Amino acid sequence: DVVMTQSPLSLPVTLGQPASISCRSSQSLVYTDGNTYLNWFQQRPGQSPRRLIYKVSNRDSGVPDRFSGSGSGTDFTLKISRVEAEDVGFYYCMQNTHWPLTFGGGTKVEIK
Amino acid sequence: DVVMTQSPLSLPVTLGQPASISCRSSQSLVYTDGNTYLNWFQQRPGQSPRRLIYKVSNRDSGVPDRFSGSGSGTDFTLKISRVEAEDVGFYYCMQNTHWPLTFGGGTKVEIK
Amino acid sequence: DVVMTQSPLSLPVTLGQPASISCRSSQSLVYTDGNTYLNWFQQRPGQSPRRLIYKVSNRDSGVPDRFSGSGSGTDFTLKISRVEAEDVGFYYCMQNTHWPLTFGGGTKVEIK
Amino acid sequence: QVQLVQSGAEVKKPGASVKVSCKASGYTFTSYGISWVRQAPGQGIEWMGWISTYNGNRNYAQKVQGRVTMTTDRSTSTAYMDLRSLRSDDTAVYYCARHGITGARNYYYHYGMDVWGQGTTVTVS
Amino acid sequence: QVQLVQSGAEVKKPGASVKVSCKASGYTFTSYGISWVRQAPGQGIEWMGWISTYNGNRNYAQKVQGRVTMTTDRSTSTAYMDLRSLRSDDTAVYYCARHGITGARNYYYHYGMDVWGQGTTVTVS
Amino acid sequence: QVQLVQSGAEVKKPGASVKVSCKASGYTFTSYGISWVRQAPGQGIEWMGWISTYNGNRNYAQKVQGRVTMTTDRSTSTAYMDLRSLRSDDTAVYYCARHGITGARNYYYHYGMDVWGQGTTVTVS
Amino acid sequence: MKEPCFREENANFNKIFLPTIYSIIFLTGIVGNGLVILVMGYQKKLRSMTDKYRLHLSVADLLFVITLPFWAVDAVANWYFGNFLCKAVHVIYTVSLYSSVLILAFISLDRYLAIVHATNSQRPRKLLAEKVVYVGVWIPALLLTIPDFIFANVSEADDRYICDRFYPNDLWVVVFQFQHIMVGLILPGIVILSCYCIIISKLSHRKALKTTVILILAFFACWLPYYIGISIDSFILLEIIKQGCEFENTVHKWISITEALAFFHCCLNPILYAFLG
Amino acid sequence: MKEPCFREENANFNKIFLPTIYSIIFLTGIVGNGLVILVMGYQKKLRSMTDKYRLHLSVADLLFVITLPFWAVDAVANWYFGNFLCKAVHVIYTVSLYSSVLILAFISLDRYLAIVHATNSQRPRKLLAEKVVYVGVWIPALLLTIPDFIFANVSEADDRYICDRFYPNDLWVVVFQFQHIMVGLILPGIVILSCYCIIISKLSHRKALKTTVILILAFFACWLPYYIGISIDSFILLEIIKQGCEFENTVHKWISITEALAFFHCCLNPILYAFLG
Amino acid sequence: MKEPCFREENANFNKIFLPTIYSIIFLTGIVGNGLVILVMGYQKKLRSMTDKYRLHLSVADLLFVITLPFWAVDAVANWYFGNFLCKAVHVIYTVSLYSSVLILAFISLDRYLAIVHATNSQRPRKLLAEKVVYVGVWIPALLLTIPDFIFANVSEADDRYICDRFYPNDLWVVVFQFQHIMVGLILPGIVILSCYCIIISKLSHRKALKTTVILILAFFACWLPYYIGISIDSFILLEIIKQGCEFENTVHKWISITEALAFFHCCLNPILYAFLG
Ligand SMILES: CC(C)CCC[C@@H](C)[C@H]1CC[C@H]2[C@@H]3CC=C4C[C@@H](O)CC[C@]4(C)[C@H]3CC[C@]12C
Ligand SMILES: CC(C)CCC[C@@H](C)[C@H]1CC[C@H]2[C@@H]3CC=C4C[C@@H](O)CC[C@]4(C)[C@H]3CC[C@]12C
Ligand SMILES: CC(C)CCC[C@@H](C)[C@H]1CC[C@H]2[C@@H]3CC=C4C[C@@H](O)CC[C@]4(C)[C@H]3CC[C@]12C
Ligand SMILES: CC(C)CCC[C@@H](C)[C@H]1CC[C@H]2[C@@H]3CC=C4C[C@@H](O)CC[C@]4(C)[C@H]3CC[C@]12C
Ligand SMILES: CC(C)CCC[C@@H](C)[C@H]1CC[C@H]2[C@@H]3CC=C4C[C@@H](O)CC[C@]4(C)[C@H]3CC[C@]12C
Ligand SMILES: CC(C)CCC[C@@H](C)[C@H]1CC[C@H]2[C@@H]3CC=C4C[C@@H](O)CC[C@]4(C)[C@H]3CC[C@]12C
Ligand SMILES: CC(C)CCC[C@@H](C)[C@H]1CC[C@H]2[C@@H]3CC=C4C[C@@H](O)CC[C@]4(C)[C@H]3CC[C@]12C
Ligand SMILES: CC(C)CCC[C@@H](C)[C@H]1CC[C@H]2[C@@H]3CC=C4C[C@@H](O)CC[C@]4(C)[C@H]3CC[C@]12C
Ligand SMILES: CC(C)CCC[C@@H](C)[C@H]1CC[C@H]2[C@@H]3CC=C4C[C@@H](O)CC[C@]4(C)[C@H]3CC[C@]12C
Ligand SMILES: CC(C)CCC[C@@H](C)[C@H]1CC[C@H]2[C@@H]3CC=C4C[C@@H](O)CC[C@]4(C)[C@H]3CC[C@]12C
Ligand SMILES: CC(C)CCC[C@@H](C)[C@H]1CC[C@H]2[C@@H]3CC=C4C[C@@H](O)CC[C@]4(C)[C@H]3CC[C@]12C
Ligand SMILES: CC(C)CCC[C@@H](C)[C@H]1CC[C@H]2[C@@H]3CC=C4C[C@@H](O)CC[C@]4(C)[C@H]3CC[C@]12C
Repeated sequence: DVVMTQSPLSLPVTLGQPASISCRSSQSLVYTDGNTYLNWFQQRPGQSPRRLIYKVSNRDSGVPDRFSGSGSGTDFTLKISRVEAEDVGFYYCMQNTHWPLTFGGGTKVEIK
Repeated sequence: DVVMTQSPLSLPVTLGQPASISCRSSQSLVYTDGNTYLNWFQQRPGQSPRRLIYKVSNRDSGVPDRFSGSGSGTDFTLKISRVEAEDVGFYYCMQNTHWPLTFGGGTKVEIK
Repeated sequence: DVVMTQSPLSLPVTLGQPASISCRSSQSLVYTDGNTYLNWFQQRPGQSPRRLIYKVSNRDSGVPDRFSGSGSGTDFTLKISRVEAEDVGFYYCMQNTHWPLTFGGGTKVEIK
Repeated sequence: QVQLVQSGAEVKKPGASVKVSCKASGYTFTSYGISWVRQAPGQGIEWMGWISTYNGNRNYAQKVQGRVTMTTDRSTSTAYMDLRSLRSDDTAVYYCARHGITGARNYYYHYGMDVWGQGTTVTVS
Repeated sequence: QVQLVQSGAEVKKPGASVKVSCKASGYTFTSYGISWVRQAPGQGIEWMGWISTYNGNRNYAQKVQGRVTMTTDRSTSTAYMDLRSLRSDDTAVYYCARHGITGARNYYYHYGMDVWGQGTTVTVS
Repeated sequence: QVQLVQSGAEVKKPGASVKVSCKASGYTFTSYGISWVRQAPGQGIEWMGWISTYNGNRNYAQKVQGRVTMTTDRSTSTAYMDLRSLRSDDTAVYYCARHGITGARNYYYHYGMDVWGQGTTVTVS
Repeated sequence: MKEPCFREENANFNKIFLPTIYSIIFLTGIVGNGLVILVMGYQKKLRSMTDKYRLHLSVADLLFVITLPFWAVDAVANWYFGNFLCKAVHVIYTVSLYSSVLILAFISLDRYLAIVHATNSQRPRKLLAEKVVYVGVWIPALLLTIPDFIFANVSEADDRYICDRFYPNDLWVVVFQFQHIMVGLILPGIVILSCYCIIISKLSHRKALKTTVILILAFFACWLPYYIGISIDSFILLEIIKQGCEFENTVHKWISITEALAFFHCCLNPILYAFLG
Repeated sequence: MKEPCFREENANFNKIFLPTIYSIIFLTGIVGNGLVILVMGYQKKLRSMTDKYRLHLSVADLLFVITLPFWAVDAVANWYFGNFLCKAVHVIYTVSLYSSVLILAFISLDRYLAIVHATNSQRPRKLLAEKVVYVGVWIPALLLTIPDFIFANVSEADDRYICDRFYPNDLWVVVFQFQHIMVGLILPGIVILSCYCIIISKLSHRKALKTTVILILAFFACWLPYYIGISIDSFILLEIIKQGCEFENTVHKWISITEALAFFHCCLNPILYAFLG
Repeated sequence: MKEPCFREENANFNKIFLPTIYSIIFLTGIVGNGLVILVMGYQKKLRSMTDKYRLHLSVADLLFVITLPFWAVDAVANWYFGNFLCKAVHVIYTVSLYSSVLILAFISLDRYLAIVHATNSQRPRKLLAEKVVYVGVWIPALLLTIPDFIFANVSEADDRYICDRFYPNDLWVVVFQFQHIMVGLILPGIVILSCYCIIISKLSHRKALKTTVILILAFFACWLPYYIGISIDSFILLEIIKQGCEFENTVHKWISITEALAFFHCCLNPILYAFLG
């Protein structure tokens, strides 16, 4: 199935500075309908992952405007404008276009 | 042509315990019509192989209910619910969808 | 994307003698419409590259008849009938058929 | 609100069988499939199955196929999953997540992974 | 009942020719093709040929093609196979197995491998 | 005549942002896209972007995507390009070259690369 | 105990062809039904009892035609109108079809009475055409809509709203397709064929007969290719026709295109006045 | 001494298109043939000898139409009915076609006698239309069914039952296709063309002629595209047309679709009464 | 803030099918319009005011038909004629369509006056048909061509010359498509439908009506499939219908083929004289 590599594996970030995580696929994520179904999750330590953005750029209701994503084809990127103290955890990117769905490697965001 | 690998090569089993043999293909066994033509044989030492189950799950008439198979796509499995003393011999899985037909490696069932 | 290798990398030429540079592609440069869009550039030291011939053989207006090109499929060649003292510089071949466009390695013409 | 609640953590000996409940409430249970996702400790998230609560059209992952049977209980709006012949490396955390969309004229699979269960951890000893 | 009976075991010198009969009874012989399968001792079962008894549309495997000619005798409802230029590794057991289905409007090949002959063993010395 | 004029050469520290103007004159600016090409010193020419002045349908190269935003100023018939998070190897020369053709019934991309700007060089220190 | 295969969306040509067919049907039907209804029900009135039946048919066709723009918008873009409008659209769609079919059956029954029992049975014909028709057609058509009234609603899939029928499980759609067939095709067909057989026999041993025969044959010729699509879909659902899944997608596309083409039953009614009348 | 290439099953659109064509043909033909047969053979009766011929044509068409649901079910699902029903279906299918063709030839011969020898030959016409017709049409049609009677049977392939014709070897189907052509197309065509040529010549040196001319041309226009499909298939079989195997599959699909479309000869007969009559 | 996808050129069958359709339309229209115009405007003249309207329609159709060979050559080969001829072709194309539509609207208005106010309003009818028509149709049609007059020109792409409309930015084409729809389809359609409704109502409470009704329905049946293509293209342009890009190419091909087929409005006018007249 489709395999996605996510970089960087470890991303030390300093408070008040933007950061970017990007994951690349092995097959073009374009559906026959005409959309791209790739969404990003954040998993805080000890609780189930939650949804941040669904599709390439649409933002899931209930999260701040700091999180934003972009990309097309086989390259996608998620960026955080400002890093607070509550943005520590794992981040995953997954696709829902080709049966079966495949998750990402995972990126952990520390505090520097 | 299509190549199928069967595992395990040697399967020691204890009387009164279930056992499973699974063989994987290299090309999807789905016909244009919409079925999967993969069937299993058992060859006792010194006599011609006989048919146990034809297609993925249908049971050939004349065999007990202990033998049963399942699977789809490129993965298939045959399982024996109870192993008696007369279930010793070689087991093969073969396909009839793509010209020419290809057999399996073969699995020998001992008594443990 | 399409990758084109250009040979030779260095081409010493003697004044008053013809010379040829040829670049080979990795995918056939034939458009659905029915043409081949491969054009050649020359870059003198210190100024922007200019266009010599557009498409396989058509000559861009404003250049002498010495420059001429040919080829089809995945093999193309540009030849200079007579080498003067003003024909010193880099030469590139690029394609415009498949998004995105890809340039060539580059060939430098000296004086021998 | 829409939510999914699971059972507690379990520990079982190798070769046993484990069934984890997944009770869902807050929406029509018979119009969204359910996908079972397992995350090994210190490893990337993995997928192992999906069942359509509309008519029980189960589907399994290749790596686990043959050892899992997963069914639904439409009367009490719960989804189960049974795993047998547990191995040493099976110690992990299982999440029940809504997936797909099933209807009379629409039976697509690219609308989901929105709400997740609390998750349960199973270990083999 | 439906059954296939073969000839006896044979031993021949290298470079000779061997023909093995395959008499079939219990069903209409002119509505099912016949496939010849050979199993090398201590090796996986292999396929080498197929002939359609309807109109003699023979077909051969790549590894053996050029050394085998196989024909049918519709009058006595028997199927033969001739192998020439035998090599050292040809010592094996040959099975005659019904394959396919031939008819006026249906000439498919994915219905068979049901009944097998007793099998014969040939050796080279 | 048709011509493209760029800005001057620039030097900036790592992590900064650079915008290079590309003023075009001599033809209808709103009927030809513009492609931005960068040539690293002592290296083969490379492509990094393209913007359609008709309706601002930008497109970026994979290697540089995520760090460049490029826009046009139709009122004064100029095209810009912004690059941020500059690295050490970014010291190179940037050329603004006309590309494509945009119209009501014709929006092809294989007609261009004819006229080039004078080019500008940017360095990081 | 079977694997699922997910339905794939219609081709681009279908996405363009459905809206134009819907728009043409709407434009023809609105004008035709408005004109026939206005003339029959407001000034000149109707000379014959059959025209009275046709007025009910025209009203049902108008009620159906009213909802076409929602169908076209849903076919092209996403659903935006809301849950109540989804329910109303489904209810009207279910009402109009059954109303039209039973009005046709009533017309055939009236013909039967007018032909064989002409001398004896004028009072029964008048009573049936004046009072009984409401209970005959409008009551059962309204009654058969309760399943749609409960099981039709809009679902939120990410950012896309879907107006469809969400049944508790699979067998409900099989049962409802079977009642659709049994009430649309079979029973009224049996009544119409039996009635026309008796009239033909009596005649052997009429402009009105020709005009009401063409309407019925043209109605069932439009609806016929849809019902084989439904029958096959139901058999495939009950694991009786396991031909694969490409066959399933093909029959789904066939059902969609065939219902789009069979929506012409609303347009067919006013035309016959222009040609035959 | 040739390699085999196995026939591939029909496309999904064909699997859906054959049942709907069969259902439409059945629905039209059953009603039309029932009505014409009932009126001609039970009450009003027939004024003219040609109507008498048409009654035999109607009976043959009804006999053919009776077996269509089995064809549709076999086309969609597997065979379940049994060996005897397979044989009966094949026998009826073989009988009806030849019966219809020879009835058409008899009609042409009667026209010839009615036109040129009208004064002299009334008694021969009556005798031919009353007594000779049975021996002429029904006896040879029954006689030609012995090959189907022996070589048509159901075979058990795994769990699927197949109702087909299992011939001893290849050349039998070539011979039977050749007799099919020679008895359906060529000889009756020669008789009909010769008869109409003589009538045209006599006329140069009629409502009835027009009505029986349209029936024949419409019959052979429906059957014509099938016989080129058979002719080409036979030539391909005898290693005279070695165009490959994709050509073979294409011509097989052509034969299937063309016979499905040419089954309209049963529906064509009752319609002409409605239009021309 | 979106990615671009470039339009792909039409299929080879389209490249061959457009020229033959254009040639057939040119050959039919030139002869038909020349004949009708010559007879109406040079010798026999016109008995009725409607024939006078039809003469303006014929002149507009002739003006359109004159420019077809350029369309065919551009469809097949490159543009060679020049910038002035490109502008003239676009101007004539824009003029003829609006002229024809407004002449049809005027015919409907004249019918309305002739039917309801026949006794009172002969002088207004004569005045409208003699003087007002020029200001009504020819002035606004000429006025609406200024956007084409400015934004239509030929561009040099390498060695290929392209005659097209080069707008300052994207929204201009959306605005101009909207005015195209609002002035071609909606407003004249509203006027025609309202007028015919009033005539129908008055009649309920005519050879001329039939002849001018068939012309209008046949005109809008040809133009109807084009306007859904435009409407959908405009919605896709404004990011309201984001169905992808294969959908965009499909709808572009649909627009091209549909306008090629809808160019029949020039050929339709003279035929009705041959058939109905
Ligand atoms: C006289 C009337 C009933 C004929 C109606 C014919 C219509 C319904 C037929 C004619 C050609 C057909 C199209 C031919 C090709 C395709 C492409 C395929 O990928 C999807 C279906 C689609 C788009 C078909 C849909 C149905 C269609 C449009
Ligand atoms: C291209 C499309 C939109 C044209 C649609 C035209 C249809 C709707 C028009 C054409 C002829 C019209 C009919 C002409 C005559 C009559 C008789 C009158 O006593 C009732 C209305 C009725 C029955 C009209 C109804 C509407 C009608 C059927
Ligand atoms: C939710 C909707 C679909 C419910 C439908 C109920 C209403 C709209 C229907 C039910 C029965 C219908 C009535 C049935 C019979 C007649 C008599 C006729 O001479 C005029 C129209 C008239 C008066 C109909 C008007 C519409 C009507 C009142
Ligand atoms: C797929 C769908 C749209 C096809 C619809 C076809 C229907 C509407 C067509 C098929 C055959 C047609 C009939 C064929 C013959 C006649 C006889 C003529 O004297 C009156 C019209 C009449 C009665 C036609 C009416 C319309 C009709 C019934
Ligand atoms: C006026 C009458 C005779 C026209 C009859 C046309 C019918 C028989 C033609 C029209 C379009 C044709 C179809 C067009 C495309 C395909 C797809 C192909 O993969 C199998 C054949 C199939 C399914 C064809 C079968 C025959 C078909 C349905
Ligand atoms: C859509 C389909 C099912 C409609 C089928 C209608 C056919 C079967 C109907 C339509 C008109 C009917 C004909 C009308 C008149 C007559 C004259 C009578 O003396 C014998 C029966 C006969 C010849 C009928 C036979 C059946 C017939 C042909
Ligand atoms: C196995 C089947 C197909 C055998 C067919 C034989 C029977 C059904 C056929 C053979 C000859 C036929 C008869 C031929 C002639 C007539 C005269 C006609 O005025 C009424 C029908 C009638 C009486 C036919 C009835 C059906 C019939 C008896
Ligand atoms: C593939 C198959 C189904 C095509 C069948 C076409 C047949 C039924 C068609 C083709 C040409 C048609 C004929 C064309 C012209 C006329 C003249 C007219 O005054 C009476 C009808 C008549 C005689 C038609 C009858 C039906 C007909 C013969
Ligand atoms: C009665 C009239 C309106 C029918 C008009 C039908 C015409 C417009 C239809 C019939 C078949 C169609 C063609 C069928 C197949 C193809 C191949 C595709 O790759 C491009 C479109 C193209 C070339 C279609 C263009 C439109 C077309 C030619
Ligand atoms: C195959 C194609 C080119 C044939 C084109 C024929 C067309 C252009 C011909 C056929 C019949 C002709 C019409 C026949 C009669 C009349 C009446 C006359 O008072 C004015 C001209 C007019 C209205 C003709 C115009 C041209 C016309 C419509
Ligand atoms: C550049 C082009 C398209 C400008 C079009 C303007 C000219 C060609 C048009 C504008 C108005 C038109 C006139 C409008 C009305 C009439 C009256 C009629 O009884 C004869 C033709 C005649 C006299 C037309 C001839 C053509 C005409 C003069
Ligand atoms: C895609 C485009 C070319 C299709 C064009 C179809 C138009 C020209 C066709 C579609 C339906 C046709 C109409 C159908 C019925 C009638 C009734 C008849 O008594 C006169 C002709 C008339 C009024 C036809 C005229 C032509 C017509 C309007």
